[PDB]
Amino acid sequence: RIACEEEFSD
Amino acid sequence: EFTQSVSRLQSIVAGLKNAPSDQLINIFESCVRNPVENIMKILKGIGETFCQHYTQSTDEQPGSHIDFAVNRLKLAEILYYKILETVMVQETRRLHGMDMSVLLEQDIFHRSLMACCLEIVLFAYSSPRTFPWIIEVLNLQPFYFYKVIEVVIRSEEGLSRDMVKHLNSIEEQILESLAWSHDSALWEALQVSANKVPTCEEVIFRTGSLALFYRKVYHLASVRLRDLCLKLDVSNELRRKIWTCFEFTLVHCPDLMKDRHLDQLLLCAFYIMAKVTKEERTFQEIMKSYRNQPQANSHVYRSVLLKSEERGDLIKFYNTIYVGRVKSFALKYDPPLSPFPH
Repeated sequence: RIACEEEFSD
Repeated sequence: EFTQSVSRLQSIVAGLKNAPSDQLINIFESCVRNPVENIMKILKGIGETFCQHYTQSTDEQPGSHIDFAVNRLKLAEILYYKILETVMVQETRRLHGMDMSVLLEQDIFHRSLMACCLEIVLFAYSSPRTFPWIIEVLNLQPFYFYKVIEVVIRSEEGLSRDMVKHLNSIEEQILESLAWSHDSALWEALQVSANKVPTCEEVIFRTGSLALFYRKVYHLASVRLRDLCLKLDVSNELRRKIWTCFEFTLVHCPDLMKDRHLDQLLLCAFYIMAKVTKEERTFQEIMKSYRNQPQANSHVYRSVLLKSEERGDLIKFYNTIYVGRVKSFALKYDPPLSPFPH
């Protein structure tokens, strides 16, 4: 599906 | 000994009073309905409310002395009457000799000029009462307020480049959030117009409050998209695809913007359309390249509305809300596209 499993920096 | 800000202000208001000038009084008396007493009543009411909120302390803001408040009010009242004069002298109706009773009886215009005047006075002193303190204290709708900002910039060439930057800046706060409030009157304006959001072609290339708000919203979004597109090195014909997805979000899923930020809807489109494109870019790249833009701050991708309440992240918002409502539209580009302004 269109999506992302990317987290992010703090 | 005074700051460049306070010195410009001090020299803008010199020789002027907290009262209408005899040039303005004559323009008022030319009208069928003389607006001077309504104008003084609005100023006295705005005056009392400003000093009541300035004087009393809240958790947010400690309260200051009345003596500083009265000075700040007098300078804002002097700005009000000087700017009202330049506006009224230069309105086409004045110049054609036609009565100006209707223009001068709009309460919303006078309240929002007095509030911008106060914002000018407070910014110049680097007041802790950061916008939108003054419009919240005065019960002024961003959606109605933001329109006087452009007039003031045009109606007082004495303003410093820094002041015009601040006024453009708070204009952009209203167009990116603030006017997309659950309590904003743009929702009421949309309702009286059958909930039909104006498209880029219908405003950039009908006329009215919704149109020139969308006019302004589109051109801010336009400017911001070119900038993320140049920092991320992506194409200039993909650029028209994410604008068309952005327009779709605004026109066909207007609710997504309620209690949200335009950037949130701008970046979510960028990732979707790029991923649907071969020109894949990912959120960390998008967020880090956006991190550079002037209005970009932590909160806009680390605190995003989910249900109204719970708050999350840009990616949680993309997957939980944005992809369901926008995926169907994005897949078509794996079709008509919208004209990009300028």
